[PDB]
Amino acid sequence: FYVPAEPKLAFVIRIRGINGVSPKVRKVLQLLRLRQIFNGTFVKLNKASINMLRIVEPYIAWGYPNLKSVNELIYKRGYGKINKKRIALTDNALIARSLGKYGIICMEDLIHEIYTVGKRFKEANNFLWPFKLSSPRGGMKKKTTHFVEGGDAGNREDQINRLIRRMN
Amino acid sequence: KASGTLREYKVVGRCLPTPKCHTPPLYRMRIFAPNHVVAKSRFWYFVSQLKKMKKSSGEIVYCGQVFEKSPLRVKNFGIWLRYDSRSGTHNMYREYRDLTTAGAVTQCYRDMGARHRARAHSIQIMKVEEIAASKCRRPAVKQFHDSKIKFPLPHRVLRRQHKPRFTTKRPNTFF
Amino acid sequence: TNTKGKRRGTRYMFSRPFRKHGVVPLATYMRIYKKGDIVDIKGMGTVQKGMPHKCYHGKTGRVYNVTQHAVGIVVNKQVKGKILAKRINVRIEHIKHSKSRDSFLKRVKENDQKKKEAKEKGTWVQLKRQPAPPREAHFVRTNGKEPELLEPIPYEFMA
RNA sequence: GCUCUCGCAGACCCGAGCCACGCAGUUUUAUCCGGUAAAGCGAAUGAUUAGAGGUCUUGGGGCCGAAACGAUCUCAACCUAUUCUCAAACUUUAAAUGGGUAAGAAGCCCGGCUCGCUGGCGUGGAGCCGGGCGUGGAAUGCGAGUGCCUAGUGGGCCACUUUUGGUAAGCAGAACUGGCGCUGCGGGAUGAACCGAACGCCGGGUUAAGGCGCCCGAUGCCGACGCUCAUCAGACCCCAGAAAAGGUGUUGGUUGAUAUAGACAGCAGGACGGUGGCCAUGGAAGUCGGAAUCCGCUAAGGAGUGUGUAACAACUCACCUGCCGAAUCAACUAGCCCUGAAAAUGGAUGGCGCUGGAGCGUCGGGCCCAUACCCGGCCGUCGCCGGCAGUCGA
RNA sequence: GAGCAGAAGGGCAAAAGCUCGCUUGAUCUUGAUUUUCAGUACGAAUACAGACCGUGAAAGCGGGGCCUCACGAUCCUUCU
RNA sequence: ACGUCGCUUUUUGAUCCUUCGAUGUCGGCUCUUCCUAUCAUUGUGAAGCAGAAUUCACCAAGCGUUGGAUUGUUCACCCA
RNA sequence: GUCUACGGCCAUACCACCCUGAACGCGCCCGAUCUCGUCUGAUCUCGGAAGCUAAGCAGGGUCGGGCCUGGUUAGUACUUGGAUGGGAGACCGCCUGGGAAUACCGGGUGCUGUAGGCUU
Ligand SMILES: [Mg+2]
Ligand SMILES: [Mg+2]
Ligand SMILES: [Mg+2]
Ligand SMILES: [Mg+2]
Ligand SMILES: [Mg+2]
Ligand SMILES: [Mg+2]
Ligand SMILES: [Mg+2]
Ligand SMILES: [Mg+2]
Ligand SMILES: [Mg+2]
Ligand SMILES: [Mg+2]
Ligand SMILES: [Mg+2]
Ligand SMILES: [Mg+2]
Ligand SMILES: [Mg+2]
Ligand SMILES: [Mg+2]
Ligand SMILES: [Mg+2]
Ligand SMILES: [Mg+2]
Ligand SMILES: [Mg+2]
Ligand SMILES: [Mg+2]
Ligand SMILES: [Mg+2]
Ligand SMILES: [Mg+2]
Ligand SMILES: [Mg+2]
Ligand SMILES: [Mg+2]
Ligand SMILES: [Mg+2]
Repeated sequence: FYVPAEPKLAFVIRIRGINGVSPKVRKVLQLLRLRQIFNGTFVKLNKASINMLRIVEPYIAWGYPNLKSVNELIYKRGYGKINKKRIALTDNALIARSLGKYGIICMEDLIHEIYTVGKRFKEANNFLWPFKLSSPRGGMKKKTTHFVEGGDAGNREDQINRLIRRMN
Repeated sequence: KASGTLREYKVVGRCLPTPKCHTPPLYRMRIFAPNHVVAKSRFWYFVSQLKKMKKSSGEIVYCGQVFEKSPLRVKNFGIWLRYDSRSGTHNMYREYRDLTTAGAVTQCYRDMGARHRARAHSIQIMKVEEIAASKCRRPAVKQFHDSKIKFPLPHRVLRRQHKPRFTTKRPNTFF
Repeated sequence: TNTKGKRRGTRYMFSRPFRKHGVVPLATYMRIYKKGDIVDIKGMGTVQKGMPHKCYHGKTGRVYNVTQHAVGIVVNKQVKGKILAKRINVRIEHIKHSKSRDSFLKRVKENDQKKKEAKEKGTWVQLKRQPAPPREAHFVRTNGKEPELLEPIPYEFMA
């Protein structure tokens, strides 16, 4: 048997709203930069981040994005945090001004640094403003239960791509 | 666990290698699940009960859908299961006729829900075997072991009741 | 309602462990406490003089004063919506050196030596700790042995 | 308000190992803390059941021993090894969740100087003065620090879970988080708190929770599989009514038993002898009872299953046999349905109604719409302590 | 499984219990700190420092009671 | 019997949610309606139902359920 | 290989019974003049050196008790967080993570610091 490497990158979408959230879940969601429903972000997966995802499991749907998902998220909904502002990535100069010192000078560099986690994932990812996805077209199964029991919360391994196709 | 149409998954897992036993045994299970995510979850559920394994202390080295070997051959399936009722736990043997093992297990889940109000989290499939007609025991299955089987379709119900919704002619049932 | 007694609720907190009563071992009196080191306030109950209050049992602080038999400890206490640093005099029977600071000092010394050695040897080495990464890709041999089939057992009423 | 931090950038255009003072209702990695849950009582402290084995005893005593209970039989206590059952104010062991601390430049490593403290000692400790080390020594996110003046409030209530008193309470009292109060909106017919989601004025798209016979937007799908008939059916969190116990209604399941050496059920024959067995008695004969429970002939028969007599008699069973020709019997179990199930104005799955479902359980595909999400317009607030004195057609 | 004055809990064995011997640290002072806490007071307590002492061969130990309770502002009075 | 499961709100408690810028607080009399957990009457089933009488149960609230002494009485008790 | 003096951890070191102990040592042992204490030279204090390893002590033993450490019990009990899960309730199942304790069955039975001896 060939056991593939455990995935190093996750895409996390907040699926529940902001009403009646316990303080620890609230803090972890703020640390994940998911302060709104249907906000998505990339998370570099390790022990520290996974144990944070377990806390907010009822509130998020997350998984392992593929190359097409990363491409479409960056290209259609990619915005940069430039001078504390949400600026659309309409020119490579916007990426090169902020992340050029890390070798990232184009959308291709950004996509590479996200898909392969690389050395400057923290900088590139925090440069990315959190994605503001739409409501899922076609609906959700049940947002109040886990994915493995017929719902939407928690870790769906590679079905997060099916979710992404409908959410953007 | 919810449903859909179930598929069979061969899931092989093991404990993580430790400086006590470098090569731990590999365990294989047949899991009937809507998708491989649910299949992995149910595999961990079962091996935690059987062995002293966990998702954190172990890894899944394989998870692949098992295609039916003879999806064009009618056969009889016997299913041994255990389920939680409202007042106890029982073992059941049930029999179904199908072309696919996963289809028969889906039949079993629908039937347990219909007759015993048992949900999929209560049901726990533990054996599925293709049995012979001479080895079948349930009369509902056994009545189809007839080489010259023959029956009409007596009372055909009109199903296009709204195409047309209004009409002069009253429908016919005998065909 | 509740009394304000200084030892209310310490029935097990200040009691001795099982079969660990009697004379206090003398290495506890032989430990050396300097200013600036980190100590955990245990609070053993064999010695009643210099005993810490129950809110400091299980808390860790920094030594700022040394006397003949006690030390002064700056230990954080949370009072409603503020944390404030109390100074408490505790006899040395009720404290011990915190090993987290020992481990950190060991790691700092290791890092400094490794950096000095690495500049001389030429190549670069990693000094920061990292969280447990995702597991690598590997192969699992079967060794010509088929994996054992596992089947859930039937229910039987034990007793 | 103030004190700072990151930058601000190129006339247009065009980045040119390393990345802000610091902070955190979060995790990780180390390191401590605890005595709850659980567990335990052949471990201590308390509580408690039953047998067993013992050699001593102010145990009763125990039969023929008064005499040396010649003897050694029984019941106690006691001891030993076990055994059943427990603890908010018990405990060896002992979680989960949790609390503290650390994860560097105020650090690390070199030399030196001061001391009235300490002192075998150039000792110890502390302080001070120079010097050198940047791979900035986990993850993630965020700009921080600090002062003055200060209103209102100081009746709270509710929900998940933990939890005390009480039979309980829409009762009284705590813990934790969220909410209502202060809050509209979609859904729950209706509703302070439930579920979804929080709100500037709009257009388009899409959802949540919930639904899609008609009221009433949406299943007018040739939706899938079963279950269920109610002469009080059932019909969706909170939630707005039910239990034990029953059913030869039906549906699944478990376990056992009989049967082509003839089951089961029916109709049809036999159902004896010792013996009216013994003791009870007014009479108890197989049948009010107390023990026994055997034997022979047999295909088989109880010294009797029930009715019956004052007692007999007379029927009947279990037991065998004939006919009949192939599967059958029993005990459980749990789904729906029924019984249990009685209140006062006439009335409530919201109503109409619904039974090849508009009911129940398991599932599919479509579809409906919130002030939520996405795109766009417009208003305002906040931020960039953003740009413009270059009106510099030269 | 005793005792340590008392309620209970903790603690304690050439102890903190018992018996002796010598004693008056149950004394004179300034501050800091802990507990309740508003980080106010009182009470109680801890660690020191300066005196003067007690005891012991000494190391030391002692400024009340093994620890957790045993108590009291302004004004007035009284004494030193 | 020992036990155990319910229902009711014609008892009495428990609570304090509404009402203290007031909902007129006992009983009787008068009058209407409703409930059934049926006393009688209609139709039935069971008996330790021979008949007569009585008892238990079912469908069932259509119709009826009275005159008085004592007492403010509701209750109670007696006469008929 | 051991012991003595002083110890650190404070039973893997304790307890019961049995066996062995060479050499130093440690003891038991001999005595009360002095020192010092007693009802008692028993203990304590002092002065010794005839005898002895009988005792302490050391080492070993025991299908030994205990203690220590594993397995099992057991992914059981319990438990963080979730659901418009089930059930009249009592309670129960599942998802997401963590995860015990007996009984029962194994292994072990002091490590060591400083100073000083003995052991061909
Ligand atoms: Mg909510
Ligand atoms: Mg659509
Ligand atoms: Mg919720
Ligand atoms: Mg004292
Ligand atoms: Mg407690
Ligand atoms: Mg308990
Ligand atoms: Mg006990
Ligand atoms: Mg309350
Ligand atoms: Mg108010
Ligand atoms: Mg508010
Ligand atoms: Mg609101
Ligand atoms: Mg509404
Ligand atoms: Mg309603
Ligand atoms: Mg709209
Ligand atoms: Mg509707
Ligand atoms: Mg319509
Ligand atoms: Mg009913
Ligand atoms: Mg002094
Ligand atoms: Mg009025
Ligand atoms: Mg009125
Ligand atoms: Mg009636
Ligand atoms: Mg042993
Ligand atoms: Mg669990």
